[PDB]
Amino acid sequence: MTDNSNNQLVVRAKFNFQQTNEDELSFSKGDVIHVTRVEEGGWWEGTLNGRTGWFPSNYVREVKA
Amino acid sequence: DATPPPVIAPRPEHTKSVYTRS
Repeated sequence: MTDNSNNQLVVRAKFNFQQTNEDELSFSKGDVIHVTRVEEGGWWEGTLNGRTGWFPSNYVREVKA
Repeated sequence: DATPPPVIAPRPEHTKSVYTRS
């Protein structure tokens, strides 16, 4: 509404990634994740249904419908 | 399709890594 503008960066899971705790974000081929902090190459943080935490940028790719 | 050799984002000894991750 305020911070989120100029089209949000949407990313889609590539490979089946496994989490370790509620601190890390889990995702499987298909589950979409909304980025909240996108840096210049590295680790990206996002949110998912019942799953919230950090996620790699190499196992995910910027998706756009 | 072409899979990239570099798997998972890089994780140095500094900057990243917080409260230990797995």
